[PDB]
Amino acid sequence: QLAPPGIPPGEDARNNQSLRQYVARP
Amino acid sequence: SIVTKSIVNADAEARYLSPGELDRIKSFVLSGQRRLRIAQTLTENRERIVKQGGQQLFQRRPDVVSPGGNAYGEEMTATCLRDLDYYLRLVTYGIIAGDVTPIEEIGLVGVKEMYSALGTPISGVAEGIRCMKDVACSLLSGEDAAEVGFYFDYTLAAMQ
Amino acid sequence: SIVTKSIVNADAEARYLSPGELDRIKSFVLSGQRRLRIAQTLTENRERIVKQGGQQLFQRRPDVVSPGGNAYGEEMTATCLRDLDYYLRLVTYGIIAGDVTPIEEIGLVGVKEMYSALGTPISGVAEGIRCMKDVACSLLSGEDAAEVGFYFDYTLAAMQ
Amino acid sequence: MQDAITSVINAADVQGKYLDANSVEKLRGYFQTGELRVRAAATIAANAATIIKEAVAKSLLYSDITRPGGNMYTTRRYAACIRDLDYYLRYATYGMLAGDPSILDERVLNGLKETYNSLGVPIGATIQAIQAMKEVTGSLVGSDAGKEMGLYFDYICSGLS
Amino acid sequence: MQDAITSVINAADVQGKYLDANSVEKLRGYFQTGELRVRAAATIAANAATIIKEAVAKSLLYSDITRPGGNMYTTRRYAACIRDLDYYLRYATYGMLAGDPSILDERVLNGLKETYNSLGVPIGATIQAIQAMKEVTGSLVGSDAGKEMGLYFDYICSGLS
Amino acid sequence: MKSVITTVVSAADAAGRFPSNSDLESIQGNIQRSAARLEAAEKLAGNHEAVVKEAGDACFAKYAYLKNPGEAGENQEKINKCYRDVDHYMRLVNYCLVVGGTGPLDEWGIAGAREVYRTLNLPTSAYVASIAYTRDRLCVPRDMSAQAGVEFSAYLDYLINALS
Amino acid sequence: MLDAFAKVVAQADARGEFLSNTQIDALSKMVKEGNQRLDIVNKVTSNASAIVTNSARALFAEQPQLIQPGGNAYTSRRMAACLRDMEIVLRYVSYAMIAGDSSVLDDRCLNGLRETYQALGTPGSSVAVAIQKMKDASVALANDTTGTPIGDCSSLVAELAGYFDRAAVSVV
Amino acid sequence: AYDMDGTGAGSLEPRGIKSSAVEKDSRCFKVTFVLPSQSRLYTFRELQNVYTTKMVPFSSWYAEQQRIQKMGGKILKVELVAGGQMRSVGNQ
Amino acid sequence: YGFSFSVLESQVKNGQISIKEFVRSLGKSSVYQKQFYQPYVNSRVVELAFRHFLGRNLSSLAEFQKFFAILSKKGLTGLVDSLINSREYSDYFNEETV
Amino acid sequence: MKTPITEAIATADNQGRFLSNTELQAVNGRYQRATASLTAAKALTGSAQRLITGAAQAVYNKFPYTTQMPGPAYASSAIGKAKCARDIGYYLRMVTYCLVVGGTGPMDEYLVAGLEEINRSFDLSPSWYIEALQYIKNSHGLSGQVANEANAYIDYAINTLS
Amino acid sequence: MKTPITEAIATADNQGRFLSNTELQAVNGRYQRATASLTAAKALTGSAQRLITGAAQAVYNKFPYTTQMPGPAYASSAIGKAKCARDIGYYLRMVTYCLVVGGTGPMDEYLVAGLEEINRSFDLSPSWYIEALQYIKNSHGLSGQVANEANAYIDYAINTLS
Ligand SMILES: C=CC1=C(C)[C@@H](Cc2[nH]c(/C=C3N=C(/C=C4\NC(=O)[C@H](C)[C@H]4CC)C(C)=C\3CCC(=O)O)c(CCC(=O)O)c2C)NC1=O
Ligand SMILES: C=CC1=C(C)[C@@H](Cc2[nH]c(/C=C3N=C(/C=C4\NC(=O)[C@H](C)[C@H]4CC)C(C)=C\3CCC(=O)O)c(CCC(=O)O)c2C)NC1=O
Ligand SMILES: C=CC1=C(C)[C@@H](Cc2[nH]c(/C=C3N=C(/C=C4\NC(=O)[C@H](C)[C@H]4CC)C(C)=C\3CCC(=O)O)c(CCC(=O)O)c2C)NC1=O
Ligand SMILES: C=CC1=C(C)[C@@H](Cc2[nH]c(/C=C3N=C(/C=C4\NC(=O)[C@H](C)[C@H]4CC)C(C)=C\3CCC(=O)O)c(CCC(=O)O)c2C)NC1=O
Ligand SMILES: C=CC1=C(C)[C@@H](Cc2[nH]c(/C=C3N=C(/C=C4\NC(=O)[C@H](C)[C@H]4CC)C(C)=C\3CCC(=O)O)c(CCC(=O)O)c2C)NC1=O
Ligand SMILES: CCC1=C(C)/C(=C/C2=NC(=C\c3[nH]c(/C=C4\NC(=O)[C@H](C)[C@H]4CC)c(C)c3CCC(=O)O)/C(CCC(=O)O)=C2C)NC1=O
Ligand SMILES: CCC1=C(C)/C(=C/C2=NC(=C\c3[nH]c(/C=C4\NC(=O)[C@H](C)[C@H]4CC)c(C)c3CCC(=O)O)/C(CCC(=O)O)=C2C)NC1=O
Ligand SMILES: CCC1=C(C)/C(=C/C2=NC(=C\c3[nH]c(/C=C4\NC(=O)[C@H](C)[C@H]4CC)c(C)c3CCC(=O)O)/C(CCC(=O)O)=C2C)NC1=O
Ligand SMILES: CCC1=C(C)/C(=C/C2=NC(=C\c3[nH]c(/C=C4\NC(=O)[C@H](C)[C@H]4CC)c(C)c3CCC(=O)O)/C(CCC(=O)O)=C2C)NC1=O
Ligand SMILES: CCC1=C(C)/C(=C/C2=NC(=C\c3[nH]c(/C=C4\NC(=O)[C@H](C)[C@H]4CC)c(C)c3CCC(=O)O)/C(CCC(=O)O)=C2C)NC1=O
Ligand SMILES: CCC1=C(C)/C(=C/C2=NC(=C\c3[nH]c(/C=C4\NC(=O)[C@H](C)[C@H]4CC)c(C)c3CCC(=O)O)/C(CCC(=O)O)=C2C)NC1=O
Ligand SMILES: CCC1=C(C)/C(=C/C2=NC(=C\c3[nH]c(/C=C4\NC(=O)[C@H](C)[C@H]4CC)c(C)c3CCC(=O)O)/C(CCC(=O)O)=C2C)NC1=O
Repeated sequence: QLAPPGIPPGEDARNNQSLRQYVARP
Repeated sequence: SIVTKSIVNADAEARYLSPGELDRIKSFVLSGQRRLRIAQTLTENRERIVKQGGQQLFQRRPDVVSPGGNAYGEEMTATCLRDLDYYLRLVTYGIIAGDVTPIEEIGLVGVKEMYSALGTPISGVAEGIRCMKDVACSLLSGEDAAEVGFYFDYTLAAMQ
Repeated sequence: SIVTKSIVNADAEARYLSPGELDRIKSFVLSGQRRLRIAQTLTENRERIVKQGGQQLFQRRPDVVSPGGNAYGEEMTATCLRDLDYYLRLVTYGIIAGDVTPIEEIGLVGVKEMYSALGTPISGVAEGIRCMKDVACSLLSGEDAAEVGFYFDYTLAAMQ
Repeated sequence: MQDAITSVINAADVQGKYLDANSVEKLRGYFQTGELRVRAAATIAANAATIIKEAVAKSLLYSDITRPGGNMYTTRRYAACIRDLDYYLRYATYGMLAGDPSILDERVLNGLKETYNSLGVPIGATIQAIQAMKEVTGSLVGSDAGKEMGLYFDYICSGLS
Repeated sequence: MQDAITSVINAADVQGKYLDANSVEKLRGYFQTGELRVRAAATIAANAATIIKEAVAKSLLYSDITRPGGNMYTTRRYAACIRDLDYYLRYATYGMLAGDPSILDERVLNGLKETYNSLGVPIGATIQAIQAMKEVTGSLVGSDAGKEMGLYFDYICSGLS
Repeated sequence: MKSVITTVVSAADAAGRFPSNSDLESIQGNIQRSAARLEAAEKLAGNHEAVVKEAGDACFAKYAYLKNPGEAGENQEKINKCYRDVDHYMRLVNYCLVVGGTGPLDEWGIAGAREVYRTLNLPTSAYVASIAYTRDRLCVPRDMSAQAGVEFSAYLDYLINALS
Repeated sequence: MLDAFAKVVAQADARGEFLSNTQIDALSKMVKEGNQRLDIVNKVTSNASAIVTNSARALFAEQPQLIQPGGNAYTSRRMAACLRDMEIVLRYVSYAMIAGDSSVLDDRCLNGLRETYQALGTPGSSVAVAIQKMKDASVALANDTTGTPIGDCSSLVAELAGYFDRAAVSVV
Repeated sequence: AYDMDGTGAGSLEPRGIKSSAVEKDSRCFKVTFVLPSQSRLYTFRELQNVYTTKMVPFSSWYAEQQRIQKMGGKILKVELVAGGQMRSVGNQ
Repeated sequence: YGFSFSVLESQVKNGQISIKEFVRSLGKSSVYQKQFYQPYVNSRVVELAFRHFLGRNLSSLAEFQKFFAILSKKGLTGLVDSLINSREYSDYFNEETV
Repeated sequence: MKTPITEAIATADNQGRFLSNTELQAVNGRYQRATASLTAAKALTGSAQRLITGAAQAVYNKFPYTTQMPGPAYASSAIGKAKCARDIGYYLRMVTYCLVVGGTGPMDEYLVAGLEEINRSFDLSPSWYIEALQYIKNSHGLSGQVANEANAYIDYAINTLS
Repeated sequence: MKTPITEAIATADNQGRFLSNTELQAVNGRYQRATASLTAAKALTGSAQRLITGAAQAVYNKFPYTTQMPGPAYASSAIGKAKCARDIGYYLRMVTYCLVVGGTGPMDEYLVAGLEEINRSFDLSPSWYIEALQYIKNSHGLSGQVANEANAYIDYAINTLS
């Protein structure tokens, strides 16, 4: 598809987030 | 058309139509929107496609129009362009039928008997259709010119 | 495949391939990316498509597995599912070939002679393929289920 | 042997004119139903034996044409029926795809009622078999597709009458 | 009579295994060139008579097979040539689409060199006609398409030798 | 065949060494330069009968005296052989672009040519009028690419430098 | 908006890694393609008016019900808005072709375009037909020589077809 | 279609020659045989050569080979000139 | 009509196939079935086959039903091969006489 | 929709106030003029096919190249001659819509807005439509204030094309 | 004026920073292409009168009504012919300015801003100027990347006219 709304595609901040500190994107 | 001879093929074989036959009747009818646009271009360009068609035909075959040629004078030259209007019409049928079946049983079956019996050089009328092909494919994009030209050269093949 | 019998059709007629034949070889090879995805779904779902295929087959035809049925016991029931693995394999060939030509000369030509000569109820094996069809089309979208189911019902037609 | 496109091209050609807006208007109408006819011809190919088995059991299975003296008594005569009913369900499938009943009278209807009178085949029971066969065909292909396939069944029944 | 897909399915079937990554790897390679082969077979159908007219005039038109005593003297014998060269340019078109030269030896090569020796047809001049016909075919369809169509011409020339 | 391979396996074979890194590096140049010089081998092949036709008549337009009796191009058969020879020199240039060096020219066309053109009384200046017309008919980004016109011309005037 | 070079760096930074030698050579061959990519972008913008007005003329021939009274493209403003949307999609597809990445195309052309056409009542299946008619009108105009040297552009034209397909599924 | 639909004994079309030929088969033999007529002496028709060598298709070799012996013929040699062996798909 | 079977006139003039082969391939051709198969009924196709591939009319009623059921199940390619492969063809014409 | 009724509502609603006599006088002038406007709308409707077929012929007699040149933009075939007379009936139908409504509102949205993007794209020339609208002005056959109400919306269309 | 030099300055001055290597490469690419563009502009200048006389005659051949019809808009008189060879020389001079500068800047400031307003007012057809530009694209005699730079600004003006 695309990125979610507002997210600049390619500059996500959840790329290599740890799983232990990962927060699910609403 | 592709619908009628895909039937009569499977008709003779005592069977129904395979996926190879029914995924192409399916593929042809979704192609039907694009076919009518292509035939619609040649429909009201017959004034230029025929008149410029006979343009290059006489420049390439001045014998047929020179005194002694079959299409000599005001009379035969009018009929000289009449046949090109015929064959340009049959190509519009073949494009909409998706096959040269309309062109086959009209203007192709036994065509050499007619033109030999009329004294017309059959090679000359083949040159006329080729001149119409360059005018026709010049009126359409590359994706279409691979079709509209595609039916002319079949008529070129059967006409010699 | 559609490529080989569109050739042997125009082969017999002493002619080349028309636009109706060459705009479909063209249309089939651009379809080839989508065909391998469909066959790739059935390739590693044979564990469920066959085992659930024989699921509904025995619930609908308990005679064939009951004592006296052709597929009775641990032995015949294994071969009872072996044939479904065969016919599920041939449908993967027909999807990639774009025709039942692979299914035609394998598992369809003279199939009634084999199963009549094996004592197997040919109507029973037809019921097995129909049960596989509902499992197969349940694994794909509507655009694909009109194809994967489309080859099964041809096998259903020729198998009775 | 003409389809809807062949019949449209013939009438537009027989006057020597191009394919105007009215000729293409029907052709667009045929291409819209092109998706419906293939799926209709798809399921009919699958359930060919099942449809004929349903029609004969629903129309003329137990009537006294089936019993001795009736027109369908001997096994050769019974086997000729389902062979005979297969053509009606098959050629009607061709008319449903071609969208034109020209193939029926070309290959089925001509010399048909004149042939059954020779053999002494009851035309009355034949049409009711096709009517019952038309009824089951509307079950499979749906309503509108049954309307299409049904439109060629009664064409056979009309001319065969 | 197998295409590239038929040959891939046969070898994958003859071992009783499914279509693994190597079998589909070649099939993807064939589908990539599917667009090139149709356009190659497109122009060859258009210029069939022109290609054969170019080959004979470039290879064996004025040689003494054309003169009296040569193998091509009488009009029946000359007319048999362009009829004969039409098959080579036609069947090579089939091999170019099917992507497999199985159709050539199935329908052209078998009993061919054994037939020309019977008639006394010169195999040497025949191959050079096909070589010249291969040279003009690379003119029309381009370089790589000529490489494809040319790959089946010398297959005919090799087996016919 | 004087080529890029047959100098690095003729000098290594006379030395008696394996193909070292100095000789594998030379065939790395046979991958970058051969992208262009096969394009001039392909355009020259697909248009050869019109190039020699446009070039071979410049032999006779410049030197019109060849059709005089007693001279070299005096009848029908000797004119067709004169167009045949420019087709030969245009064929070996197509062979030299696809080899990689001047191999098919130095063995097949050039070697012994000064002994047959003096014995048969052919003017060798008439040959280079046809080849130097082909070098100056070359439009560089229209006929081929920019680099393929360098490769095609550098075998053409090498052939001119051989005949003169 | 990030191009094909910044897409690699954005993935490496979330791993905390340097770019390895097999990744630099995959980027040095994108530079080697180079001029062939700018030849494609030059050919689809020099003809950008002709791509839209021919594919529009070929869309109401196949679907004449769009320009009948009661159709979605019958008036002057509704016809001009139809040709406007096709120029916007063709503009952003050529942005993604020069970038090597479809990021700018779905950031600011495709986000909410499907829900816009549902609100207006525009048939989004007919909008997808118009994207596909602009696709092959510019695919066929990419692989013709006409002033370019002869070579292989087959992987870049397959890349350009992917942007036209992404825009055509993100609209219905 | 093909000759193995399900026909065998006790079936409506008469029991006849059933060949194992696929849909539109493209295999053909090269056979050689003599076949004396054994009927010319009460019919008195003109005479035709009985030693023939011809290409029969795979679709109808079995019927022909079954018939050549029907009238006392002798088959001197047959071969499969065109077609493959053990070929699942591709005989079409 | 300027029709042409160049491949069949090839394989018969060389003797690669018999006249019977050339006649059978003519029967399974598409210029035939467009002529004498499509416009007619399977009933009428059987009688028109006998006038062509046998030079005579049907003889009995059982000779119809044997050859109608064959055409009923295999079409033109199954019918013409069942006439060319009969004994009555071979007694009158074997491989050389049209 | 520029109507005299809706320009009064939008004037009072810009400042959040009721309809005063500034607004009831503006919609009084629609009703006094509506007698002459509604008789022109019946007269242009009843003679529509005479005016459409007459004004399509008026373009061919002034611009004869439009029936001779080849191309999809010109009326040389029967397809282009049918799309020409479709456009003249679009211009006449908008004029009767404006006489019914009262203001230049229907032809603003349905005809004028977006028009010059269309003529530039499809290579249509706006001088053809001025010549066709010049024919309808000289041949509706009306007189008085019935003619002045009709000629105003015809001249409004000529100024947008020029 | 839009230039590869000035668009690098304007995108750094908008952000308020010094010229980095983002901007030093955009003007490095202007200097690589400048040799092809300056040979394309020297050749279009030296053959300008041939291209101006020829392109005006190429419009009178396709559209012969422009030398026939009376009125001020058409090239019927000798005054309307002189104002047409002046219009072709304006379109050609802006192309050689764009090759020298390095972008579509001089024909934006001087020709295409306000172009659709002065065509509709004085009743000029943009199809006249397209055929005058298709002639120059087919008759400049340039080759290779020299012709790629010239035909890129000719094709830019055809997109604004259409
Ligand atoms: C400490 C333990 C630890 C983990 C295991 C991972 C778990 C994990 N994986 C992913 C994220 C993911 N995980 C996968 C997994 C797979 N891809 C496939 O196609 C197969 C299903 C499978 C490969 C085997 C994919 C594709 C994503 C990316 C999801 C996305 O961006 O849409 C995410 C979301 C954040 C991100 O983008 O990385 C998390 C928390 N992270 C952790 O911190
Ligand atoms: C002057 C000296 C000189 C060389 C030594 C070679 C060096 C060489 N090899 C490969 C590159 C390669 N070499 C191989 C070969 C192999 N890989 C295997 O798994 C097999 C063991 C083996 C096959 C024989 C493959 C598969 C590639 C990558 C594909 C390719 O580039 O062709 C490449 C291209 C990729 C790269 O940049 O490294 C180069 C330059 N070329 C030269 O110019
Ligand atoms: C494989 C090698 C190969 C070439 C080198 C060319 C060579 C070449 N060019 C032309 C033909 C031509 N060549 C040119 C080009 C030019 N004319 C000039 O005077 C300028 C120097 C130059 C501009 C770039 C033009 C304009 C023509 C057509 C008219 C003419 O003959 O001059 C012809 C005659 C046949 C034809 O019309 O094409 C030939 C052989 N073609 C090839 O196949
Ligand atoms: C391998 C490459 C190769 C070549 C380069 C040529 C070279 C060549 N040319 C000729 C032979 C000839 N070459 C010419 C050519 C010319 N005389 C003229 O009028 C012009 C000046 C000029 C052509 C433009 C003529 C006329 C002959 C025949 C000589 C003769 O018959 O006396 C012969 C003698 C045998 C023969 O062909 O008859 C040879 C070896 N042939 C080759 O096989
Ligand atoms: C600023 C403006 C600008 C452009 C518009 C592009 C266009 C462009 N492309 C190439 C260079 C090239 N261009 C192509 C492209 C193609 N060849 C084909 O056969 C296909 C039809 C087409 C694919 C689209 C190829 C294949 C090369 C490589 C040159 C070669 O190897 O011959 C070159 C010359 C490079 C050189 O030779 O040194 C230029 C200027 N580059 C630019 O700098
Ligand atoms: C739809 C398929 C179809 C075709 C093609 C067709 C041809 C046809 N061409 C005719 C005549 C003719 N055709 C020509 C044609 C030519 N003279 C030349 O020099 C050229 C080579 C060539 C035309 C390009 C001439 C000169 C006559 C009149 C001959 C005479 O008066 O003796 C006639 C007799 C007069 C007539 O009824 O029109 C027919 C029927 N009829 C068909 O139904
Ligand atoms: C494709 C178009 C077409 C048709 C329809 C067709 C019909 C046809 N039906 C026949 C017989 C028959 N048809 C029937 C049919 C019936 N008995 C009944 O009671 C029912 C009413 C009916 C079944 C619906 C029977 C019993 C025979 C055998 C008659 C006999 O042996 O005397 C026969 C005689 C030969 C034979 O069957 O081999 C023909 C030719 N032929 C054609 O070419
Ligand atoms: C992110 C970039 C972006 C895009 C692409 C965009 C599209 C967009 N297209 C619109 C309308 C439209 N779009 C179309 C287009 C079509 N209808 C058809 O029948 C055809 C199949 C198809 C194209 C040929 C039409 C006819 C309208 C006018 C709808 C209306 O006014 O009712 C509108 C409504 C406002 C207006 O009238 O301009 C928006 C906002 N907006 C954006 O911000
Ligand atoms: C009356 C004397 C007579 C015989 C015996 C005969 C045999 C004969 N067996 C055939 C094929 C065959 N025969 C077999 C048989 C076998 N496969 C096995 O693994 C087993 C060892 C064997 C069964 C015992 C098979 C599989 C074919 C098909 C071959 C193929 O499709 O390539 C064929 C080819 C045509 C056809 O079947 O239609 C003929 C003509 N013909 C005759 O006239
Ligand atoms: C589809 C595969 C296929 C091929 C290729 C084929 C060839 C074939 N070539 C033949 C004759 C012939 N072929 C040639 C050909 C030539 N003379 C020359 O000098 C040239 C070297 C050559 C032309 C390239 C000639 C002259 C004859 C007539 C021989 C005669 O009358 O004795 C004949 C004899 C019958 C006839 O032509 O009607 C056959 C069967 N048959 C096939 O089924
Ligand atoms: C209700 C408001 C409204 C207007 C005004 C309108 C105009 C309009 N006229 C058009 C085409 C056309 N208009 C003409 C008309 C003419 N060409 C000539 O040479 C003649 C002189 C002239 C007739 C006066 C022609 C031939 C076309 C087809 C152009 C093409 O399809 O390329 C098109 C292009 C799309 C289509 O074919 O439908 C539009 C949008 N559409 C509208 O919805
Ligand atoms: C530098 C940018 C620039 C442009 C583009 C430009 C165009 C331009 N062309 C004009 C007139 C004109 N343009 C033409 C040209 C033509 N008419 C024809 O019949 C031919 C087909 C065609 C020429 C090939 C004519 C005849 C006029 C005079 C029209 C008039 O005076 O009403 C006018 C009206 C003002 C005047 O009388 O000079 C402008 C502003 N002026 C500019 O300063």
